[PDB]
Formats: sequence, C-alpha cells, structure tokens
Amino acid sequence: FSLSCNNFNAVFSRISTRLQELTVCSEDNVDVHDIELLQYINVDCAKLKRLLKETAFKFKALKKVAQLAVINSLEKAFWNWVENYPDEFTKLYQIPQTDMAECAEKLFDLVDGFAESTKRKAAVWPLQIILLILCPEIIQDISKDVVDENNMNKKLFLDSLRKALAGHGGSRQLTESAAIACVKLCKASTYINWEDNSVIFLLVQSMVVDLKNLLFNPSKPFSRGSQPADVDLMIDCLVSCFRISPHNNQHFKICLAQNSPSTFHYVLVNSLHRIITNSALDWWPKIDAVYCHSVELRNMFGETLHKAVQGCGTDLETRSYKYLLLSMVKLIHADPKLLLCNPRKQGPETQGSTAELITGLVQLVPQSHMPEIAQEAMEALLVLHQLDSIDLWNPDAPVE
Repeated sequence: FSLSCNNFNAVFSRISTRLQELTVCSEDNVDVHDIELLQYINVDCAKLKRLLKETAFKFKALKKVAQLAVINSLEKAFWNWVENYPDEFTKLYQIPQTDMAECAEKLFDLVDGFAESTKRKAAVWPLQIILLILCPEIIQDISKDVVDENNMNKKLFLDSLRKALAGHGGSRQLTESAAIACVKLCKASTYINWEDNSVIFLLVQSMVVDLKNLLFNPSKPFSRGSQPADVDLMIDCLVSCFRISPHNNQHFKICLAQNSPSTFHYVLVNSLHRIITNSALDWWPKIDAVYCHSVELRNMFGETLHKAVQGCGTDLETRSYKYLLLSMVKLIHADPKLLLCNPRKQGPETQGSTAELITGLVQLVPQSHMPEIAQEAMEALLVLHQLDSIDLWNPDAPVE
C-alpha cells in the first residue's frame, strides 16, 4: 500500500498487461494472483475511474475464473476509497459528475449479462449495489415510470432484491446473499451527509425494517449454514443503524434483554467497542448517547462473571460464557465511564455499584484456568487507577 501512494503507474502497469495476456488465451487459466492486487493498492477518485474504464473494455473477453476474480477485487477497492477519502465520496452527491456516472453504468450492464443462473447471481449482487449507488439519478428514475431500456434493467434488479430479502422467493442462497448486499448499502449511506437527503436515505429506510427481522430474530437465528450465526455480519448491521438514528434504537434493547440468546449478547458488546475506537467522521453520534444504559450493562457483567467461574470450578455452552466475559473486560479497558455512571451509592445493608464491579475484576487476577482473562483484568484495574478515572468512583466523596 505504501509503495503505491506515489508510484501508482508502476503498480498499475503490472495489472494492465495481465488482462491483455488473459484475453489471448483460449483456455481458462487459474493463475490470477496478479489480478488480485487491486485489493491493496491505494486508490483515489480520479484513479478509481481508470480502473473501471479499463476493466469495462476487457471484461467481455475474460474467462470464468478471471471474471470472478476481477469482480471481488474491484468490489473491495471501493471501500479503500471511501475509507481513506470520505470527503470525495460526499461531493459526488452535492455536485453531479457525469464522468463517474457513465463509467459505473457501463460496467453495470456487463456484469448483469454475466449473471444468468441463481448461483452466479448470488456472487455479483454485492457489487452491483455499489455501482448503482455511484449513479444517483438512475435510482430516482426507478421511483417514477421506467424508461424502456435505459433503466428497465436496473428497476428489475431492486424488485428482485427486496423479494429475496423478505424471504418469499424459494431460494436460500439469494436470501443469504441479499442480506450481505443490503448491509453494505446501509454502511455506505452513513458517509453521505444527508443534507442532500437524496433518495439513498429513503431507499435505506425501506429495507432497514426488513433487515432486522431477518437478523435479530431470536426464535429463528440466521445461520449461513456452518456457524451457529454469522456474528460478524450482525455487528455491521447494528453498528451502522445506530449511527443513522442513535436515540430511536428499538433494537439495542432486543440484544440488551436477558431472555435473548447468548450470541446477541456477544454482538452488543463488540458493536459498542467499535463506536468507541473507530470514529473518523465528526458529525456521527458518539458513545455519550448510550450512558443511559449503564445500569443494564453492569448487571450483564454480573451474571456472566458468576456463570464463568462457577462453570470451570453443556461443554459448548460453557465455552460461550468465557468469550462473552473476555470481551466485557476489554470494554472497561477502553471506556471505564460507560460502566461507572448512575452509581448506586453505598447502602445501609448493601454495597455500592463501584465496589461490586471492582471486587469482581480482582477475583480474576490469580486465576490459572483462564490465563488470558487474568491478563486483561489486570489492565482494566490499572486504567481505573489513573488520576482521570479516579473521580468517577464516587463523585460525591472521592477520597473517602
């Protein structure tokens, strides 16, 4: 990456030749390691146009494995641009640029022609969305009557996407694929300042209600087919929704309840752990908007601690409690104030809320069964002793 910020032409010359070579061969070849360099090279808006234009010309003549390879890499290159240059992504909606829209639209049709079977469709849907977003006007036209061919192809794309997301279609593959695709659309929306308030925001609201019913449904958890539930997918969904409408979060409570599975409790404690440590854009909501929930989190740290020491003295179920506990301790190490708010204060017959938590951490230091938690619980107690965090123990009377 660092070797491509300046000498972009040097790196880009290796890829361009490879595509030409793969065009000549009449037999599909499985050597595409050179194509997959796009995942890493630094990219900019102007440079990103260069990758789209060149790929458009040659995508019609490549082979099956090459065609798939260019798609995935070209899909990941987009997020390197948005992550590193958020500003340029915003301007794309304040001031229209007809050059970017044309490049995205042309590549859209070629990809659509490639996909004809259900299995192929599941592979390309996550990319096309990223392209339809780049040409804002085509989205608006779909709302009204549809041109014969300019936008008829794109309009059919959405209706197929929503139908599969709800689950009416009899195809598990597409249902899972639509979940992956629509979570990327929500993620990208956050960068748009929404002062434009383009149809993007109105488009997200249409699916957000249908996405959560599919993911945060305790009765029928969403499993790809191998794992009990794809946790990493749910973290992205919950972290992105919070940033859109922080205060009106009715699905924070679903995870925060005690009756919910133990997998949801895992998603909620790592979603909070990204808001704390990964927040570049300023106008996003911050961790302060969650301090009203400190009471529930302390209780969740109570039972989990109780059921982890007790278990060590089902096998799989007990193993879960050790992962949830390890993550909660890492949370205190990042923002202690999230758990030392709304103190209970010392009671005539009951101990305070700060001591109850402080003692819990100590009883993990001398453990030998859990050598990795005992290492983390030491760091947490060493961060609560800093002069900054000592006022929070009891602001009424700290020294005593």
